[PDB]
Amino acid sequence: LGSGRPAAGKIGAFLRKAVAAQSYGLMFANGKLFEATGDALEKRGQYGFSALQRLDGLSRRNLAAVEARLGALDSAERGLKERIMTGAWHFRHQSNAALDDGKTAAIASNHLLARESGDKALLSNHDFVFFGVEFSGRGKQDKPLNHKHSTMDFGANAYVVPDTLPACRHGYLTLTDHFFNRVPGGREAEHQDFVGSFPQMGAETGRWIHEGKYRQNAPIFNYRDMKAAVALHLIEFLRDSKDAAFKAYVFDQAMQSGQALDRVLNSVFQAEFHIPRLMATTDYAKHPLRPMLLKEAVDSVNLPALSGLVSSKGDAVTAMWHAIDKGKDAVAAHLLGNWRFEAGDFASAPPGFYHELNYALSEHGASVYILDQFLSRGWAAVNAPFEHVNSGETMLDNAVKYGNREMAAALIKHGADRNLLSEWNGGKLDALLA
Amino acid sequence: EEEIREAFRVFDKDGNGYISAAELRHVMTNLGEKLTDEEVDEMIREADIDGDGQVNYEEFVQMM
Amino acid sequence: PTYQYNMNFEKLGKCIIINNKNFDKVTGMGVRNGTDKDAEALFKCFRSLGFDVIVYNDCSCAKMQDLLKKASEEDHTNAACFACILLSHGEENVIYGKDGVTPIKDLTAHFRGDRCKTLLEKPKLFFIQAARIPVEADFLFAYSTVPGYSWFVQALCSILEEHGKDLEIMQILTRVNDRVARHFESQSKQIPCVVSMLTKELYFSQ
Repeated sequence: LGSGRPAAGKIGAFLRKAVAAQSYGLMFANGKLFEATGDALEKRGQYGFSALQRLDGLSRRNLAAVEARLGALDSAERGLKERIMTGAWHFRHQSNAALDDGKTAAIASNHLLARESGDKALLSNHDFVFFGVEFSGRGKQDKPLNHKHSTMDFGANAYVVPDTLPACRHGYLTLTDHFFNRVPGGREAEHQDFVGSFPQMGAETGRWIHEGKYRQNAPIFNYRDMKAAVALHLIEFLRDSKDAAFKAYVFDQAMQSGQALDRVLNSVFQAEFHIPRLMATTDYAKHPLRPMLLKEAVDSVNLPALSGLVSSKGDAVTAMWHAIDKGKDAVAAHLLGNWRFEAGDFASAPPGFYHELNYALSEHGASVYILDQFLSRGWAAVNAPFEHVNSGETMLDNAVKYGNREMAAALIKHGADRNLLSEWNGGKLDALLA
Repeated sequence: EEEIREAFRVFDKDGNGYISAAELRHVMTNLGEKLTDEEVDEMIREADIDGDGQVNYEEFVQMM
Repeated sequence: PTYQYNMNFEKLGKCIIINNKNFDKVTGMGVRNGTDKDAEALFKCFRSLGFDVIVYNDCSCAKMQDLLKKASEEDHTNAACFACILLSHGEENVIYGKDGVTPIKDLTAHFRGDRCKTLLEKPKLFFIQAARIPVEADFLFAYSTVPGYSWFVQALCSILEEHGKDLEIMQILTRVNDRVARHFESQSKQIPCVVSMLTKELYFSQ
C-alpha cells in the first residue's frame, strides 16, 4: 500500500500516450497534405513519441499565427475569449450501429476496422474517431443541439461525452472538416432560423478556413490550445464582419447563454474533434435523435434495431437486397430465419436498385456466404446469364473477371457450366481453382 | 520525464527488464485508474513489441 | 437539306455505356468511386431521351473492342443515330480498360462511313470521361479530362433532363461547359472540349 497504488496510473497514461502516437504517426507520415506544408514526419514500424511532439509543435505554430493576426484584442473581445476558454464542451458522435451495450460505449475509428476486416491518402487521419463539438455546457444528458456536422447526418443515435474524459488530453480539433475545409453558406447551414435573423453574416460564412499559404492547410490544435483557437478564430471573423446585428449578439446574448454560443460557433465554423484509435468509456450519453430507417441499419449492421424495422415480408425482401449490395453477411442471416421467402420474391428488381439478382450476387466484393446460402436454397438460377448488365455473361464470368478465387469455387460446386463463359475468360479458371 | 523509467519497475514481475503482459492487463482492469476493458485490448497490442505475451519496459521508453 | 438531322425513325438509336470501376493490379490504377452514380444517372437520362441503353461494367480491352465491333456490324436502318458513353481512366487519346489500355481511334475504327453504312449520314455520338483523335464525318466527341468529387456527367444529365428534347446538341454541351466552369470557382480553369464533325443540327424528336 506504498507509493505504488498512485503510481499504478502511469501504466495506462503511458499506454494511451503510445497508442495515440501511432494514430498521429499515421497522419504525419502517410499524409499527402502535410508534405506540401512540410509538417509531415518520418516512417517507423512503431511511431515514437516524436509524433506527439510535432502535434504540440504544430499547435503552437497555428496558435501563434492567429495570435499575431489580431494581437491587439478589444476589451469586449477579451471577455468573449474567457467565455469560450472557461466553457466546457460536449463532443457528439453519430452513427447507425449499436456501439454501446447500456454500460460501456466503444467507438472504433475507421482504421481499426481494417485490422479486423483519396481522402485517406490526403490526411491519413482515419485512425481517429470523429466528433461534433457542442459548446452548450448544459450537461451531458442535455438534448443535442446540433444534429448535422457539415450537412452530414451521420446517424440516428448521438453518443455524447464531455471533455473531462482522459482520452481528450491527446486529441486534436479542426475548425471545420479536416478534409473539406469549407463551412457552407446560409442555405446549407442546419439551424436556418437563427442564421436568417442575421443577413450580413450569411454572405460571409461561405468561406474556406485555412492558415498557411495553401488553401487546404486546415488549422490543427491540440487539447491545450482548442479553446484559445476557436475563440481567436471567432474574433478574427467578428472583426472582419460587417453585420452590426451579429457583432452585437456575440458580445451580449451569446456570453450569457450556452445555447446562443453554440449557435454562433456551429454557424461560423464546423468544429471537428478527433480521438485516436478507440473511444471506450462508461461515462457517456446516448440520445436517439430521429427514427432509423431500413437501409440505415443494414449498412451499419444494427441487427437489434432491424428486428422491429421489418414488419412485413416485403420489408424483409427489401432489407435483403440492401445486404446483397453492400455486402453484409450477418444482416442476411437474421432475415434468413425470421422471414422465409420464396424463389419468386427476389425474381424481379426492386425500385431503386440498378442491378438485377444474378449480377448483384456476383458483383465485385460480393459475399460468398450471401451467394452460397442463396444457391443452396435454390432461390436463383445457377447458369442463367444476365439480361440487363454485362449481358451474355454468367455468374462465373464475374467471379473469374475480378479474380475472386473463393467465389469461383462455390459457383462450380453448385454446377456451373465451365463452357458458358465468353472468350475473355476461357482457361483462366484453372489458375484460380487451386 | 526520466521518472517514467521507474514507473514500470515498481511493479515488475521479476527484477529488471521483462514484465508480465497479463499482469499489466489485470492491473489496468482493476487497480490504478479505473480503465475500460474494451480499451485494455488495444493498449497491449501496440505495447508488446514481441507480439506474444511479455512487456519490454526498458526498451519501449528508449524507442519512444 | 433542312439543316437538321432526320429523326423520323422507329428507335432513336443504340446507346452503350462502358463503366470501368475496378481495374487489375497489373495496371496500377485505383477504384473509381462514385462512377456507379454516374452510370445510373446516364442510364435513366439517355433512356428518357429515347435510346436503347445497355450498360457494361468493368470490361477488358478485348471486351470493349469486340463490343463496339459487334455494335457497328448491327443493322441501324431503323435507328436515327447512335451514342456511346465511356467512363474509365485515361491519358492521351487512350482510355483505360480493366486489363490495360486501348486507343480511341480503334473504338471508332469500325464506325467510319465505309465500315458502317447503316449509320452513314447519321450522327455517331461519343461521350468520354477520362480522369488521371480521328476526324471523320457526322461524329461528335465530348472529351473531359477533369476529375470530380463527376461534375461533367452530373452537369450533362441535369441539362438533358431539362432541355434534352427542346435544345440542339451544341446548346446542351455549351451549357455543360458553363456548368463545369462554375464548379472550378466554387470548389466543392479546366473545361471539357467538344469536337464536332456534324453536318446538320441535332434535335431529339420521337
